[PDB]
Amino acid sequence: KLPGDFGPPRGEPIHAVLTSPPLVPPPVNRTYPAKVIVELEVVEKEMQISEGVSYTFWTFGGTVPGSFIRVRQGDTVEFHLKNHPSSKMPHNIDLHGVTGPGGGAASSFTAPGHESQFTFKALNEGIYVYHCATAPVGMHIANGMYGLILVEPPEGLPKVDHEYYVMQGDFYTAGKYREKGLQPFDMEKAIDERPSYVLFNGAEGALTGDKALHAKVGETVRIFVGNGGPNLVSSFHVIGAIFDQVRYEGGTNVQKNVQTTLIPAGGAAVVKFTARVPGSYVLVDHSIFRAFNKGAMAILKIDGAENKLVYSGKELDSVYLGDRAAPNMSAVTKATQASVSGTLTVQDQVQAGRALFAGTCSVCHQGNGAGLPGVFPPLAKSDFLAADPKRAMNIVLHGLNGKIKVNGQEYDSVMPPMTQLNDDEVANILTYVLNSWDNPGGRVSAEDVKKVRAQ
Amino acid sequence: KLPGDFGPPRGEPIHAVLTSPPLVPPPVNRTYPAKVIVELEVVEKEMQISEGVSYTFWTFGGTVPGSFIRVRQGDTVEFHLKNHPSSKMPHNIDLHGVTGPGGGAASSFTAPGHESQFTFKALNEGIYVYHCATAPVGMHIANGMYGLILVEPPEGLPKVDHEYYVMQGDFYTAGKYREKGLQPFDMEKAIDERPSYVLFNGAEGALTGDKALHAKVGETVRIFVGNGGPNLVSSFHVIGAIFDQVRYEGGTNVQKNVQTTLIPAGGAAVVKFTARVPGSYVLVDHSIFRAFNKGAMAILKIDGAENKLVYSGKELDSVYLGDRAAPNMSAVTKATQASVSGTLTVQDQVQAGRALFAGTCSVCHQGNGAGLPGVFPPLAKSDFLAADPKRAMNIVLHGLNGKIKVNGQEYDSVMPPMTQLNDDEVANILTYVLNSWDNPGGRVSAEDVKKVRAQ
Amino acid sequence: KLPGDFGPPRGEPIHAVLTSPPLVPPPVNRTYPAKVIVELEVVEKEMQISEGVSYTFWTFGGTVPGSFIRVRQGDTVEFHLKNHPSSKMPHNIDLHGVTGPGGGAASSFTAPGHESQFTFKALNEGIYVYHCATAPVGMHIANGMYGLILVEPPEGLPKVDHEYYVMQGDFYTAGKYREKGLQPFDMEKAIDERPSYVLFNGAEGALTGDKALHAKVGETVRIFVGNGGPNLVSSFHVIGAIFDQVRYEGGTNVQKNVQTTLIPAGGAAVVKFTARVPGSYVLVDHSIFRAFNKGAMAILKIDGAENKLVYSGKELDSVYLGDRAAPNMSAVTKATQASVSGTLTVQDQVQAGRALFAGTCSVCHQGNGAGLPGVFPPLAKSDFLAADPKRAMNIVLHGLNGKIKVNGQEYDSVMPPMTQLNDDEVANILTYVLNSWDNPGGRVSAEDVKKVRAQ
Ligand code: HEC
Ligand code: HEC
Ligand code: HEC
Ligand SMILES: [Cu+2]
Ligand SMILES: [Cu+2]
Ligand SMILES: [Cu+2]
Ligand SMILES: [Cu+2]
Ligand SMILES: [Cu+2]
Ligand SMILES: [Cu+2]
Repeated sequence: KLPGDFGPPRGEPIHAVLTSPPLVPPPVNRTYPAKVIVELEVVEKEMQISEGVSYTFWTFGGTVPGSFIRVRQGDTVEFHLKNHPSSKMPHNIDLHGVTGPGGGAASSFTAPGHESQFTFKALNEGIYVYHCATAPVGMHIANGMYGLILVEPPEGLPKVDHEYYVMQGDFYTAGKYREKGLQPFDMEKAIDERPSYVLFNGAEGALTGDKALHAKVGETVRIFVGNGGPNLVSSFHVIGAIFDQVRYEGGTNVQKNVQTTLIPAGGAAVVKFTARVPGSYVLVDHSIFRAFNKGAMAILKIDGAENKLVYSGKELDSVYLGDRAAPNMSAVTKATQASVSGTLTVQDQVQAGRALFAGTCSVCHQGNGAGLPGVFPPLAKSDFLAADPKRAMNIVLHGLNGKIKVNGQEYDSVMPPMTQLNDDEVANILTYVLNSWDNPGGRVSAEDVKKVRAQ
Repeated sequence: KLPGDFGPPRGEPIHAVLTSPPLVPPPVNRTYPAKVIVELEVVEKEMQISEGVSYTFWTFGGTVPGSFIRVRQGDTVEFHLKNHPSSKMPHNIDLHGVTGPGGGAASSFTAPGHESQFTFKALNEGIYVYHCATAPVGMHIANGMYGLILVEPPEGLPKVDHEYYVMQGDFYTAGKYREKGLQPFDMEKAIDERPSYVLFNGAEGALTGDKALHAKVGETVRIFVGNGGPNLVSSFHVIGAIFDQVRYEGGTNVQKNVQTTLIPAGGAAVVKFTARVPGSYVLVDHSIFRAFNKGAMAILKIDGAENKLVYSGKELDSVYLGDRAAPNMSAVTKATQASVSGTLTVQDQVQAGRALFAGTCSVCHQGNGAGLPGVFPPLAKSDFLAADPKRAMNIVLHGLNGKIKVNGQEYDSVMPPMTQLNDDEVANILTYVLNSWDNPGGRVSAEDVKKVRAQ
Repeated sequence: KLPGDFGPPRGEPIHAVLTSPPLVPPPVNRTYPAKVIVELEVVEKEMQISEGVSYTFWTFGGTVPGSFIRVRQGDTVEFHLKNHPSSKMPHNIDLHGVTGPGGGAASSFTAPGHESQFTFKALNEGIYVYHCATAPVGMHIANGMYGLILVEPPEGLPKVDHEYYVMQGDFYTAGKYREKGLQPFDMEKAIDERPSYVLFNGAEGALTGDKALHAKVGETVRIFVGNGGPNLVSSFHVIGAIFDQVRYEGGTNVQKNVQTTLIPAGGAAVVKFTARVPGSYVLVDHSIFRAFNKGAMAILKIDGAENKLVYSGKELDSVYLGDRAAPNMSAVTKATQASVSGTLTVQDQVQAGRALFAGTCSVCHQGNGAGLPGVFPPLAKSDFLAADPKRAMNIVLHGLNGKIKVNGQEYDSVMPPMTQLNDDEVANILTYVLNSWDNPGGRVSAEDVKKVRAQ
């Protein structure tokens, strides 16, 4: 008498409601086992992985992660996979939580333009990763082919104010982080488990600024958190808060009151958060260079009244979140498109630089370029800058140390090199600086920086 | 009054029954503390890490992982380590679960041709890794020097139908994955934690195809799962099933109903599985490139009657498991030996290619080379191939995209590059294709591919 | 009615007692919520990361990890951060366990020579990592900016005989492991998560030999264990013992009786150990190349009476712990300083080599250089060595195999290459060998080895 033994399906078959991230379908709200028909379509498509950076994703339902599936333990699921005729590759599916070889893989093999089906009973309650299972499996997963299926316990999950859907992935581009253009998959980097981006929901900034998740003080938030991998294990953490509960897959064990929790590659967890004070709460992989150098940050923004007895501090700003504190970086997308078309203006560069200056430069030189006299020199009306604007390229790329004088004040400090900035980025930041705070104007081009880097 | 306080040893000393993977000794089936004499011998020996790839392993008892040791909490263990006189290195042992400095290491130091002993009381119930503890410790572990010791609780573990022994390891060869010949240990790759192979039980295919583990529908299977490392943490997972229970070392905590669980480097767990429906269940490290590009897959094959109410799908096939869906790849071993002896025939190559074509090429071009008209072009009687057979080398190594015509049908798709295939592999796959499905015949050599790669 | 609801602060404000690793402040020993004033100062400073290897650390309170903070759940904490005027960078703080955006980060932003404050209520009991939150966050963390804050439950933790403070970190130097001199931060290695050192408490040997932690047989030891990262997840393990209990952050779950446990990047745990038999117990990251090739080993030394019924073996020695079995390696620091000043004598080299020979060479050739006739050849009065002393450089760097004769005995074995040793190390070890056991004398210089490596 297997687990999930709740009887044959009753009533009429139900068409599963699938939702796109970061949203989840309604709770099933039923007390009997059903036949649930799931229809999921694979689409291969270019999308923006970062501003001005395109990638050819392979997707379940048009999104990364793929559509969220929600059924009840004991349901019989008739699973239809369609492969869009525009696809170049064959695809299939392995759903964790399926009891059967391959989790569906052999019977769901689907060539472009075709459809397949298989039927399984959902014996196991829990939150589960599903992903493509087509050789080379790692390429298909790295291209975005993963999502979550929730198999509810028979009584349903406890009611909460909000449910969200967040899934980490590691991505492997031929180009470096934030190198612009259409970036191919990089098999070498993937085999070595050296990702160029580590992301929530398939893109840089997918869940930051104006795309943050929302709740209010006093409300409960449940997040279904997946780790599609392919390779990385997430040190999954919420900055400035705690999880009331963390439950992995369909495990009997529930951990309560933790802030940092390890999600295996291919793993999934349900976490619960209670909003206590207003502000922005950051979901990160706390393997910190992923969070702050490769894109692995998401925001849950809580609105409501401050409570100074609990926290007197200010909201998250660019000192910590860097260039993602702002609503968006659309100016970088505009500038990159303008360079492609050969139509790049000084103002395109100024606006792109403005977005990129936040955190990256403002932490020391300030948002207004004033610096701090004798500690951090000014960029606003800087004589040192105006004397030799082109030297700024070497300063950004290779740093500056030693005694210098700026606006009649001596400095003897260290600006670290910032060699990871791409040529266009250095060009744009510097064009912004040159055209702000009554500086001389002019501009630096991507090709100017390339030549200096090449020295 | 220390834990495991069950009295002085009683009766006569017992000689421990040690077993080679994937098998385990009988349950001790006793109710009193004994003196248990363990005799374990270190042997350094070349073995096949993959087809036609040899490696000089250092082993406890002739195998990787080493012999399984099984005692009862409260036993006094008199541990004898012998180092075979053919050994070049000194060796010793640290058993997790030992209470004492080094877990035995200082007193078990054993030069080639010598023997050592130390005595310890097994105070701690649990499943524990043991490994060599001889500087450079990481080299000794990376060479295969690890195994499991089970310290039973006093009542014994619950009875199950089968017990098996599976242990993950990361391996570091100078050559790339599947590069043939005797491969040295690569210290650089090891320090960087960049393994070339990630394996269960010391070899590719050690537990796949005809070497799978077995059980029947309705039966319980306990697996003692170790992670010898040296470096990697396993996202340990069973495809298409769930673990009833996962228990780490001798921990009081037992997790129930999970599919994916993180095993630390040097860690060990006891997992329980109940067979529900027939087919092949894959144990993997779900850091996916390990599982599908570096060897980290093992099979538990369940025989019995299908249950279409639980799973209507087909058994695991080469679309998912690739070239390990088949019983074995002995043809690759034969072809590699033939190249060594200068006796390599066309048929040796054809049979080696046949083994390697499964998954790697058949996912798109099909097992019969028919492809799918207008979506994947045919390899069977392909005019495009016959027009310029040597171009096939560039197609496999560097991919093909753009408009082409094959057997009177237009294609406009993408075949990704497969540059990770070694020269012999490309040669053999192509010789198989050229000599199948009424294609022109002939052959490609490893040296032909080398020259094209070198372009 | 939030967690930690124990009332407004009562009594007078308390000035927090902060302690430097590996020590912890006294238990708060109180039954009422207080206002606790914390004053923590950031200092940037060069320290020795290894013998003769300097690094510019950025520190909370002058140490890595930073000062330990100890408060009670329900306390109101008024947190003052001062940035020393000698600092070149701005700094701030995110304390895990804070309920509020950034964990303090925006309001604690502090330029060199300035001070900031924010107030928070400690609602969440547990052990928590705190770290700098200043862009580039990963650089600041990698430079040493992390520590632990304990928020006690209201009843206090159970009494133990000793409390200690241990925190892992991964470090990224431009130079290789044990390459001497002032080593810059290496951003490339950090982004790739390829550390050169992995350390407890900010240095090689910080907690080994004469800097070990101590307890006696029968005593309980609690260790507050942090993982500052920035990037690595620790397979945290105690060699030759077991943890009675492991509790992560403020989690409700407590695991009992485990030896190996995974600590997320940014995570923290409280572990408990009961001393049973005397000797040295090694805390390691069991991703083994970290422990034995990158510095990740710490010692808890237990004094008291042997108990041969539990463990008959000898204390940890250089076969396992290598060059850290000894009290210290101060001779290496002396020799490195002498080379800097151009004052390096033969004896400076001999004493430095002596320290480095332990484990690295003695495992095979023995502490007395006698070797083992016919198995490992002698270094003591070695004719083979004396015939061509300079050949020894190639033997250490590239290994030796094949038939050789030494002191009238034939050998046919393998000495692996040791290419990871730095030029000064090879020079010093060889100068030690040449000047010991009635060998001919003379010396090898760092520049001699460089030239041979360069071949
Ligand atoms: C703190 C860590 C800094 C960050 C981040 C950035 N800069 Fe910087 N900068 C900093 C210091 C301490 C100095 C003086 C170095 C010395 O030798 O004492 C500088 C210097 C400059 C200059 C030249 C001086 C001037 O015109 O004020 C320029 C043009 C400059 N810095 C620009 C710049 C930009 C564009 C940055 C972001 C990309 C940036 N700096 C980051 C400290 C810090
Ligand atoms: C799908 C992902 C494929 C896999 C895996 C392999 N091949 Fe392929 N191949 C595929 C496509 C879509 C195409 C057409 C590309 C285009 O420009 O439209 C091809 C082409 C070939 C050819 C040439 C055409 C022909 O003779 O049919 C050859 C000889 C070929 N492919 C061989 C080949 C081999 C040996 C493979 C395994 C090693 C292999 N292909 C993998 C799709 C896919
Ligand atoms: C065991 C793993 C060894 C370690 C660690 C080191 N040495 Fe070694 N050494 C070893 C062997 C088996 C041999 C003989 C190799 C053969 O071809 O049979 C050697 C040889 C030498 C020699 C030359 C012979 C002699 O003078 O005895 C020298 C000078 C030597 N080894 C030095 C040396 C040093 C300095 C080491 C530490 C840095 C060292 N060896 C490590 C085995 C092993
Ligand atoms: Cu796919
Ligand atoms: Cu999976
Ligand atoms: Cu060994
Ligand atoms: Cu160990
Ligand atoms: Cu800082
Ligand atoms: Cu943090």
